[PDB]
Amino acid sequence: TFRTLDVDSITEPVLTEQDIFPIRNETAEQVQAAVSQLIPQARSAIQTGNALQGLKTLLSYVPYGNDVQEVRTQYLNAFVDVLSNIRAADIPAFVKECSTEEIDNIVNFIYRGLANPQAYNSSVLLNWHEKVVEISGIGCIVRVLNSRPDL
Amino acid sequence: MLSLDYNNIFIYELLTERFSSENPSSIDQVVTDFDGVTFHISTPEEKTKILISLSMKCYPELVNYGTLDLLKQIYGAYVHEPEMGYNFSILIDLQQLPATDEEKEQLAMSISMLKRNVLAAPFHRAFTKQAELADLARKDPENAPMLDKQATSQELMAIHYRDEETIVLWPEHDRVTVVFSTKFREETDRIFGKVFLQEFVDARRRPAIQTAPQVLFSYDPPLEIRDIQGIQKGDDFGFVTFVLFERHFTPQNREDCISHIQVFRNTLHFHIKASKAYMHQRMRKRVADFQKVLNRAKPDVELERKTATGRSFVRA
Amino acid sequence: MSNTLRPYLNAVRSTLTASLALEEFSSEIVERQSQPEVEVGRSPEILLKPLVVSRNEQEQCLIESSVNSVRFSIRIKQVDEIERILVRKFMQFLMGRAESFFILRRKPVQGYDISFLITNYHTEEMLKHKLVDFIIEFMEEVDAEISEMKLFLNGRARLVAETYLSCF
Amino acid sequence: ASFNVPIIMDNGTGYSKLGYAGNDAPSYVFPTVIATRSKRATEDLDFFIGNDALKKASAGYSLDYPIRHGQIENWDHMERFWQQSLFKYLRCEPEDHYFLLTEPPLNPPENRENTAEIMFESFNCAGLYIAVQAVLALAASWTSSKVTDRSLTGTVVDSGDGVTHIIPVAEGYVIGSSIKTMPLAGRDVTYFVQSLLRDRNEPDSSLKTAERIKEECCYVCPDIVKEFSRFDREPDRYLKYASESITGHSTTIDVGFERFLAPEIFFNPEIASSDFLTPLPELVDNVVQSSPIDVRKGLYKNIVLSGGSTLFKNFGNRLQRDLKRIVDERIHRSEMLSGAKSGGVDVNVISHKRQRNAVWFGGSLLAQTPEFGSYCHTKADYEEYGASIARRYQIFGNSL
Amino acid sequence: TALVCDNGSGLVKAGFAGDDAPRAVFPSIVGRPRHQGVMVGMGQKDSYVGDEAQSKRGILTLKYPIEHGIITNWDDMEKIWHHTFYNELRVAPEEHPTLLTEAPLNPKANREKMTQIMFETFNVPAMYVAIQAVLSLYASGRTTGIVLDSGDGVTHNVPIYEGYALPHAIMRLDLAGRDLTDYLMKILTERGYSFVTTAEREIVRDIKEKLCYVALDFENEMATAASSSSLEKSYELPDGQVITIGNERFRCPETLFQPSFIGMESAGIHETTYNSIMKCDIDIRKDLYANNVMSGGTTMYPGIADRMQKEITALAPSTMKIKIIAPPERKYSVWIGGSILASLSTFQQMWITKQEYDEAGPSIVHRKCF
Amino acid sequence: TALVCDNGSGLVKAGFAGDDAPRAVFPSIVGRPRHQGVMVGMGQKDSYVGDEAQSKRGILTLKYPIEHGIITNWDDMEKIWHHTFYNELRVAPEEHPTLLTEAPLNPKANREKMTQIMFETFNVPAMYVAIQAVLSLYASGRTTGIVLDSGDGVTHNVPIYEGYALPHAIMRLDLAGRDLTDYLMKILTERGYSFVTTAEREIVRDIKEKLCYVALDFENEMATAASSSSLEKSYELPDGQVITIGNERFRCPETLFQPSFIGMESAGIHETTYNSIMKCDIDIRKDLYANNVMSGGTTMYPGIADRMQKEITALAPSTMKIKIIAPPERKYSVWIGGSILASLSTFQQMWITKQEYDEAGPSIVHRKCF
Ligand SMILES: Nc1ncnc2c1ncn2[C@@H]1O[C@H](COP(=O)(O)OP(=O)(O)O)[C@@H](O)[C@H]1O
Ligand SMILES: Nc1ncnc2c1ncn2[C@@H]1O[C@H](COP(=O)(O)OP(=O)(O)O)[C@@H](O)[C@H]1O
Ligand SMILES: Nc1ncnc2c1ncn2[C@@H]1O[C@H](COP(=O)(O)OP(=O)(O)O)[C@@H](O)[C@H]1O
Ligand SMILES: [Mg+2]
Ligand SMILES: [Mg+2]
Ligand SMILES: [Mg+2]
Repeated sequence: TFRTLDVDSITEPVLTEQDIFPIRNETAEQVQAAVSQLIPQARSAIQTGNALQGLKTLLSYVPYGNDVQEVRTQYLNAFVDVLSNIRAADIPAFVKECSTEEIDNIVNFIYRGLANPQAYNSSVLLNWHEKVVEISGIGCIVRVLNSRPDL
Repeated sequence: MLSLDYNNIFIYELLTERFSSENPSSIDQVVTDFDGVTFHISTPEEKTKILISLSMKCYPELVNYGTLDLLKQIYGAYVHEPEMGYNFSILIDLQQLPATDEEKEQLAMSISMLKRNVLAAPFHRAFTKQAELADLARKDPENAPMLDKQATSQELMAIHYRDEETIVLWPEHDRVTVVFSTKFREETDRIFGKVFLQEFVDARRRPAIQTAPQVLFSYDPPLEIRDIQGIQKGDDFGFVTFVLFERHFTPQNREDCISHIQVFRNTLHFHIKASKAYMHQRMRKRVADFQKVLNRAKPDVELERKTATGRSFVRA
Repeated sequence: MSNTLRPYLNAVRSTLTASLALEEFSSEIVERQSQPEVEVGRSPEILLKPLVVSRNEQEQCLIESSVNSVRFSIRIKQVDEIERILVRKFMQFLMGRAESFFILRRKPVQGYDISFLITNYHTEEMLKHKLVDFIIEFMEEVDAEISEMKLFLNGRARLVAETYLSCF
Repeated sequence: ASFNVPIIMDNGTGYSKLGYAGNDAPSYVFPTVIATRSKRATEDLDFFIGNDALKKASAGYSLDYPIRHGQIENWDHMERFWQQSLFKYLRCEPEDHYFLLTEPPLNPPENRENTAEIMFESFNCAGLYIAVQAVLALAASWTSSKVTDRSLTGTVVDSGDGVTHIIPVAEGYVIGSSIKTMPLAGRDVTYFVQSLLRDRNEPDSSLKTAERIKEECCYVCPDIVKEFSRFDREPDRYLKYASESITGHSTTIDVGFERFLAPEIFFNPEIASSDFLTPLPELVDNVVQSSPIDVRKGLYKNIVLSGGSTLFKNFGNRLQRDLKRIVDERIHRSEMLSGAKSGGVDVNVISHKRQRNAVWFGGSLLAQTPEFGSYCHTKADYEEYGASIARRYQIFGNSL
Repeated sequence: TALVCDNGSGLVKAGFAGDDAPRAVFPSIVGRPRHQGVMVGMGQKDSYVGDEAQSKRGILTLKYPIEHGIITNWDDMEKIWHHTFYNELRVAPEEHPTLLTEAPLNPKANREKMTQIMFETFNVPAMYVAIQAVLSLYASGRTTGIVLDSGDGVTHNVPIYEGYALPHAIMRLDLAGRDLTDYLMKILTERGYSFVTTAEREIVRDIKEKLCYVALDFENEMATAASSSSLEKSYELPDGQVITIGNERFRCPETLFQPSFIGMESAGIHETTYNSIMKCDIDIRKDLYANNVMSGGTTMYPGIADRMQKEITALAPSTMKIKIIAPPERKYSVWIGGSILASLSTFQQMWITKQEYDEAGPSIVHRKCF
Repeated sequence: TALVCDNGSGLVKAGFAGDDAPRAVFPSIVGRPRHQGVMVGMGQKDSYVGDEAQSKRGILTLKYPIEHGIITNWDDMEKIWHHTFYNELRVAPEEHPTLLTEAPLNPKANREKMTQIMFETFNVPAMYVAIQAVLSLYASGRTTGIVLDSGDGVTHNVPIYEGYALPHAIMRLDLAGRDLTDYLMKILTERGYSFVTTAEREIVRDIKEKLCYVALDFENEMATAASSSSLEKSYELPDGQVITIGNERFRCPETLFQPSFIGMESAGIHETTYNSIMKCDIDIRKDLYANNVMSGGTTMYPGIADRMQKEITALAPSTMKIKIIAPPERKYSVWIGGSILASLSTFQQMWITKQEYDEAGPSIVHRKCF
């Protein structure tokens, strides 16, 4: 019977996410190289005990795209490993000196971490969430709700 | 109910009616019971004569343990040829009844009690043989250990009385032990049944009920049943053991003890069901507590005055 | 209850309260009608990205959000088979009352134990800070509610054991 | 399916009829009532049901009827009523047996959903059929179970304690668009008898005494102004009814015009109610005239009566004469326009030996069928889809 | 909404749930003519009720159907309830649930006939019978206290702790404002004035309601009145002649503190209150002493709260604060608290309903209204 | 961090390992309403536990699930454990390993059932059950001594030498604080004060804690109290009434030294302590006499360490020193020592883990714990 045939999907094509969010102006191998330069700096900053500078350097660029899940998950592995190695007393002094765009990137990537607890320690991500929202306010979560879907 | 009745309530009420009735009508009534048992009650030749017949999957095992002798002792002249598809049968003639309301009542009770009477013969065989072993052990206390060791294998009864329960029992000179090789196949009843079987065994460790049979539990079988055919140690069975000592089947107490031990797993099954109704009332009470946490999000406004049918009211 | 749950329920509270910036919005696909857009998904520009807050692999929130509606769904602690039965049935009594708890769904979304839909109309007609207080007070208490129900089940298993075993 | 006999439970507003498929009567017929209490918690174990609940009002239990106006409305009490039905009275294990349940044609999707979860999760039955109740009452009307005695077309008027509904069925199919319901049945005529005893200030107006005055003293007359006049003309029309009180002493009640005025509730529902106005003969006409034209002779030729509240003396004769009047006045309006006589239609209202419990006897006869286990929900369906499996209306047309 | 009918011994107080005060307040009286009805027509009636009886009283025998909180005449009580619904509130009782009230330790049959007449005469959809002192505690904004309620026919003490009543500690005393009116007739006779008829009993009730008061120390007031004009003052009868009274103004109310003035062998209202607190468990007594709640018209005397506090302070140990709560609206606190209760949402489940009465008979009240 | 509970017979002491004192200390009590709630919309609860049962006690019957260190009511013990986790410490029981605690010579079923409830009802990750007297040496900083532990339900002696317990020389006495409350209720009756209810027992427990002491020589103290009022003291009841107390102020605690006051045939705490030392091997006795440790609330009486040193000095040979270490924190020393033990790095392999329980059943506790 006719009632179940989807005509709308072919007679009125809906907006795509790239009609809402601008296309990435970098190729997949170009962003994969840019992150592969940063992950070794982020790992090295843990060994010198400077994990705060490990985050400040890792956070200087972020990968996005549905074509880059492998390097997005490698960047998230490094991000959660860096956040797990910062001492909990350093967080308030570091968060107040981040820009609004660095804060937006921190609260975005703690959200990607909280989505996968079998890989990532939620206990440190929730501690970071409490302190980032306490110091920078509710609007940083509002910017994550509104953020791009391929971050 | 906190406790199950031992007798079939339908057969009791029907016979209590027909034994009093001025004008008996015909009947043709198949009636279910627990443990896959079934009865047929009918008037197959006259409205005057009722045939009651029992069907029970373990009846051939029960005949090996002296069941026909006990059923002839209980039902006497009323015993009849078995009906087709039924294992035992009794014919009661409504013009041939006892002369008193109290003899009629205990006959209506006796016929309603028929599932626990057919199933009582292995327990009477164990109780009467324990009295022989008790007298021999009272004769020579140093020979008694060998009598108990041979009676543990030579005088053992096993009844595969339903496909997920084996009742195993034997006499020794001071006891009857009975093991329920017991299981719940329905998964929520297996989960609640673990709590019921655990708290059952822990109850017997408390001071208030030390007068009860000793109870033991496991999920391998008790040593003396491990090689009984159809017992199996990996097959999700638990094994509830009751040790009845001489005080639990004293002559004032034998028939109540038999009635009450046979219904063990039926009371546990029934209470695993009735516990869900309890959990559901426990739940909906705190659904009504969580209402009060949402009601504080309703902003306060006066409703217009309404009559009991909900029609608007125009006063005050 | 909130010492162990405090970091988690603070992240849930903060992001549920950010997510409830709701508005009246009529359908772009149907005329003279409005629908909770998170529940239909037919126009993606007015959907906000779905956010997961999590304490544990077993204890999780999904927050799905839109111009006129939030869907909030939770996985709750079920560390044994008694709790799996007790939780499932408690959520079924709670979702069976959903007309009187106006922000409940009648069914959970698949892989979640209970779910909530807060629409534009609920933020207009109810105190929305008391809606997020009800969500977090539900998440704070449900583990204590369910553990107390398995105490009542233990207590009944003792009632029938002592009643049975005392009439030999 | 299992080879064990299906279990039949007709849970009415007044009475529950419980039994096994293929028996010559229900095993139990008792009120759909629960007696409930109003350091371990056991007050949900302490209840009673049926005849044993009526004995408990003097022991301080609160009695309630969990079914009112045909519909279950207290699921705590209906779950406890079913567990006590299954484990005390029917003395059965749900895991071994398939069940036939019943409810009114109108009944909410919510009720069949709530019924399925109690049956499959509380009790864990092997399978469940929730039957359309008066469709079973058609099958109880047969002279025998043999296929040559079947009459698969007929209107069925079911009138129990809580609701009366008129169902058209043709060739075995229920014409769900044409169902009519009147919210008045055997309980509303008891409340009317009770109200009339109470208006005369009679020594007893307890509900049992008003009930017993329906069963014994009441009947259906032709016309209440002629019958009020007959209660002037003839003196032995007033009866005297002997009743025994709750505290155990005798009383005598004069019973008068409620003998005819109380069964008139079906033929003039403006006596009972502000909210329902159409009398039963006009309501049966509305069922057959909304029904397809080719089945109208069959639906008038076989108007089956069902449920205890159709048993009033002269009830089927009043329905037949008043419906024959409506039907022939409509046919004669057409003969008088056309100038030619019709063949007419015979209106037959059928009272039969199984009329008191026709839903249970039909449920027994239909659950005996070799195919029955294929029409049930099996618990394996419920393990996949849950209580939503029972939610869709069987009798009415569904969208989607 | 629901009706609240505080049908007390002396005044009927009636109105709607959620209203600030009762909108019907009238004498609990039926009057019947005692003289030769000679003029034909004239708008005459077989009997009169409430304010109509009170205004015609010079030609009527007046009688209350309720005495000591018990209905003695059900035919006249139906006449009063009819007057509440149809004349005074102007409602169909078949459209409204009714909250009724009675004193504790009443006959069981009073509750039964009261539920029967409400369902069978007035055809009510639902009803409840509340204990009057439990209602008066809602009107206090309290969930613990001891309520001393005294009306026209009965005085009672009910102690409640955190919403639990202690029913063993409940006290009743069949002495209240009608006994004080009868005693005021007996002592007015000593100064020169005889009041004898049921109509003259309403004049001396009106004297009691505005001349009488409670002395803080009775023997000092009695000596002050015996030695000065200063306690004496006057009242004007319907006939325009003047009554002067002195120690009769405080001797009448002192009967609540000294019941032996009317020949009773009982503790006064202060010591009955203390005996009720001392029947309660030892931990609750401190919060009962801090929450003595006064109610009913017989608590409306000037000085009675100051006297009650003085008397209970002498009985209790000095180590704690006795507090007497005597609101200016305590004339109506039972009705006020009934209008609170009848407007609560859990109470909507506590009503006896028509269907539930029809299934159970009038005994339903004993297993639902406590 | 681990949890640690002394589920004492009278108080729960609960908290986290490595903290200096219990986070939660509350009555080991469940209370249930004895009266009917007449007031609608009140916060009525099915039962109350701990400080909320103690606060509401005037309307509750109060029960202790533990009697003589044995859990007699498992439902009320589960209510208390649920209250420790979700209300008092407000942590989920699955998150922290829990050190529970027990008296020696208990029923083996008590410890198995406690183990089964923690792993299957509260789903704890790991747990242990320590002996209360072993923990009292950890708190005292000892590895040698004899601990006299006396709580609410049981008094016990455990001798330990250089970390080895001597389980044949362990003594139990089912006489401690509750038996002294029972006896003080009995001997209060002879001065004319009646304490009967479960709530009046809690007032008498408070009288015992506030006013009782141990008399260094009982017959000189009895002669002193017979000679003058100088030994008498006063207590004020919650009613504001005052009771005065004299020889029954020290004749109550003497039941520890004279168990025949409560009619039981046994040695007093000094003779069970000496008999425990004399059951030990002869070389260790000389060090046990110098290291008598006192613990638990029934060792808190003024003068008890002086009485105890006097009596042990009369029993023991005069050639060597008797020293008794009764520290001011000894009321919590079992919990303090449990916090030390559960905090040791060398203890972390000694827990029973959930994975190790469900391959062995609850009898695992008899081979992992002493
Ligand atoms: N002989 C009779 N005459 C009239 N009404 C009767 C008669 N016998 C029973 N009833 C009435 O029939 C009703 C019960 O019918 P039933 O079919 O069992 O109702 P239900 O299924 O809805 O519970 C009751 O009102 C009962 O009093
Ligand atoms: N101001 C007052 N001073 C003294 N007595 C009063 C006063 N007002 C009312 N009363 C008395 O109180 C009684 C009526 O009180 P009420 O509470 O309405 O009693 P009830 O409820 O029992 O009918 C009458 O005896 C009346 O005279
Ligand atoms: N200061 C005190 N003086 C005398 N007895 C005390 C004192 N403090 C507490 N108690 C008694 O000791 C009990 C509590 O001691 P505790 O060591 O905590 O016992 P438990 O471990 O058995 O709960 C109290 O209930 C009371 O009987
Ligand atoms: Mg019916
Ligand atoms: Mg009054
Ligand atoms: Mg202790």
